[PDB]
Amino acid sequence: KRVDFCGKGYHLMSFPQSAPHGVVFLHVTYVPAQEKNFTTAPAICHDGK
Amino acid sequence: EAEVQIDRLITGRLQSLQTYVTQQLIRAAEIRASANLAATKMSECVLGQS
Repeated sequence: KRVDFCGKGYHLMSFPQSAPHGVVFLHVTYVPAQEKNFTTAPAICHDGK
Repeated sequence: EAEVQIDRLITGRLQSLQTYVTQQLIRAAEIRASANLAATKMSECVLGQS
């Protein structure tokens, strides 16, 4: 859950692999795209509530 | 005998230089540890929530 600890973006899962004198991590990460604009609002009033 | 005197001076100065180099290495290692901690704090607390 800590950001940027494993990969760049949201984290899903990982796989390790060996090396001659170390380890190699493969991270699977999720990244959004294709945004829009829209118009927002904080709350909706109805019947005074 | 100039060579004897020069040998004395060289060995003394070289020993002092080696001591200084070792102390610098230790201090640099400590600073590297602190820099890693600072980088982790900056990456985790600024760009998100802890």
